[PDB]
Amino acid sequence: EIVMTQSPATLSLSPGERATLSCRASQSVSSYLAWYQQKPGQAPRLLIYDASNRATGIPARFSGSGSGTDFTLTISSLEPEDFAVYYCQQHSLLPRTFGGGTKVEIKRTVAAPSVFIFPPSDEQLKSGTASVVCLLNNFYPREAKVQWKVDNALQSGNSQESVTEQDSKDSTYSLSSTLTLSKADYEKHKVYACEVTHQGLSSPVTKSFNRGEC
Amino acid sequence: EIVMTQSPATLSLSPGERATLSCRASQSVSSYLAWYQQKPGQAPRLLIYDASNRATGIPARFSGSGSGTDFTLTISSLEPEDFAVYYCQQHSLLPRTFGGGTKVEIKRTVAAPSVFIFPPSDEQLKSGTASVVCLLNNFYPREAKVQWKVDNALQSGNSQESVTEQDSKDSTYSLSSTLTLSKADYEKHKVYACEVTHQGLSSPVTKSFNRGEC
Repeated sequence: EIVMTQSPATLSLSPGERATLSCRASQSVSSYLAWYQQKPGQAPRLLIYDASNRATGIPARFSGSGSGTDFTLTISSLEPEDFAVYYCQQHSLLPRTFGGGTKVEIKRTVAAPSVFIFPPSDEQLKSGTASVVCLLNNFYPREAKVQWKVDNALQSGNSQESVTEQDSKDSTYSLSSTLTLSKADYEKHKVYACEVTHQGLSSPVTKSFNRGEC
Repeated sequence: EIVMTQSPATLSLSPGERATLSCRASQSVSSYLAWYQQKPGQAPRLLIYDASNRATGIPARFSGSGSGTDFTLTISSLEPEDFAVYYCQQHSLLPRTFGGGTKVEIKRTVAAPSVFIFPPSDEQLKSGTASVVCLLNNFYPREAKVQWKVDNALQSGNSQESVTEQDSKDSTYSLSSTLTLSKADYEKHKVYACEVTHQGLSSPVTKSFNRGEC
């Protein structure tokens, strides 16, 4: 059970020069591991098969080194179709541990989320529930906060968030914490504010409404 | 202190024939009392000075009889300018008791109030109070009810009503119970219904809204 530690946790790079990646082993694998291309929603694909040697139709730019503890994966000529979660994985020891995950993002600039809270529908009040949805939209990076305020009461646990993938078009993100409440706790209050703290935001943006306003 | 009891309390007559009125004494006044024409918002005017004899410019139609306990006042040729509160008043005994009041209305037909509840303003919520105003409008007669419902709670005492005079034009009426509440008791509820029961109404009409709807 040799722990494989990938030294870049994630990476963001606007498409360009060498974007070399790293994975370390807990022991001496000695050039007996492989590199992988798990694309989002896809089957993984072999990049490097034994610490180098550029497996079977890999285009021009995906060398790597190692031998035998801390291994490298050189993304030299970035080619932005290659934005995928990458994986070192030892093989010549059982059981066969994978790496951690090497989500390669894009580094445009830090942008502000266009924050949009949404009341639950009256159809949801016909369902006897209430889910307040606070948008974040068209921003960078994912490093955000949502602090729900229920007549200005800092609440969580009733709220499930939702992270879009990074867009191919504008490299942005979109969040939605979903403050799912009962209808009874919904009727107890009106001021439903959503304190959103993001780096592109200068302030913790509190997007609010009143129960029955919109 | 001879009690003067006017036998018609009020009267309603679409303009026409003899509209004779009555007042009774507790003792024998013996033709020593007078008839009066307190118009709305006006000074009273003498109609008959001693049980008959048609005082000093009274037009053609305002005779009366008596002598000496139960006296009459004949409005024979109605002339609808004469719609005023009328008064017997003894004089030849001290103290000089008046009658009860003889509001002469018009008898068009029984009509239904056009009922319109009104939320308090948010400016009233800026004042820290709340007064819910439920209209009645363009009806006949004044015999109406208002039953306030605060998330359907039959309330009163927080409500002051307001009776228009009978119109010269369409002989109608208009009411407004004013459910004056605190802002705190206002915020406790939404369903602000106004059960209006009138004769022109076939049903007890409950005009409602929700706090924050309109």
